[PDB]
Amino acid sequence: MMIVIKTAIPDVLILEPKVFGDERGFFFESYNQQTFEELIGRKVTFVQDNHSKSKKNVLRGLHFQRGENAQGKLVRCAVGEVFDVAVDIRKESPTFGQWVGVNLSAENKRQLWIPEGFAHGFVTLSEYAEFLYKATNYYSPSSEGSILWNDEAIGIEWPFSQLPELSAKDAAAPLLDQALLTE
Amino acid sequence: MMIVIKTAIPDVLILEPKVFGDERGFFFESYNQQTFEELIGRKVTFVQDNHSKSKKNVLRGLHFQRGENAQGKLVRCAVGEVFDVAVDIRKESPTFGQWVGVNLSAENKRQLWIPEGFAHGFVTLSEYAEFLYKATNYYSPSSEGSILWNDEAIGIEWPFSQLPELSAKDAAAPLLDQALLTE
Repeated sequence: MMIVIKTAIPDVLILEPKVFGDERGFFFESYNQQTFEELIGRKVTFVQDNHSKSKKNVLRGLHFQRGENAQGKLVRCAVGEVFDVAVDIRKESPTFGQWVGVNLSAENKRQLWIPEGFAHGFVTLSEYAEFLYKATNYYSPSSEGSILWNDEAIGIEWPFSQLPELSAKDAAAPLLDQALLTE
Repeated sequence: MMIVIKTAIPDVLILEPKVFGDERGFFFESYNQQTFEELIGRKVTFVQDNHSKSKKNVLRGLHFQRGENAQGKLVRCAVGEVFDVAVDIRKESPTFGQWVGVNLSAENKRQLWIPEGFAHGFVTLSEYAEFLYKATNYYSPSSEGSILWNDEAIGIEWPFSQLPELSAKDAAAPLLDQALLTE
């Protein structure tokens, strides 16, 4: 079964499959369309599944897509562990600029549902981590959007002390205010 | 580029996604609705994702669902390696009783598309293997059917050298001529 836990930000949900641990190994339903729509309360279609691998300390993110390319993301960690983050970037939201951080691992099986209107990011905590994520809309480069990981306005408390290994693109990400200029 | 390979049985396809990166840092699209639909030529919706873990030699299978609960399955291996099998069980099909076997591993990133009308099964080749599934219809206990792994009429050539480990339920599966292929 799956336990659904709300986070400090209402629309962001943690899903936790409680799994067997049998003799052959285990087996669980990681996603179920009818169930998920009933949980969220509205129709939701995932059109794209992605799978990525990263080394310890690689931080990916604070990504989002604008307007009609806005993507809802249901993510989890197939291998290792990451510290996942969701930032509410809806200017009209009571929780705008607020963030939620959750540890997702192959062991705990947690998932994080991040609706459209949020930016996402995560850091690899284990030697390597394999991240899976489903999206409500296709990734389209022309729509990309990013926010610097250590932006003070948001003030995420990242579990690490070292500087994260960032991609050239994420290291050059603008601060919250700039980032949302035309949004 | 992304490669789609046809097997000896027409409707069964092997998919090998476009991977960006190394053995130590990558990213790929494991499913894309519009692309898949164009490939298959008809509309297809996956309503359920499954995730399993199995020890070496655990063989799961020769499962299918009857009539309206018939499922199409897109499967891949996120961890380790398995030998995956699809058996055509459409009584009116020119390839009825025929099978296709493909090695799917975390490394090769191959996926097998198994349409409605086929039974499915696989054996774990690595110490452990984590298998991921996407189905076009929900599991249905009433509609489920199974076929014994070593059924002679089908005659699958299982790669393993050792006896497989089966769940009580699969060890008790009937032989093809006894399977309830239709509702």
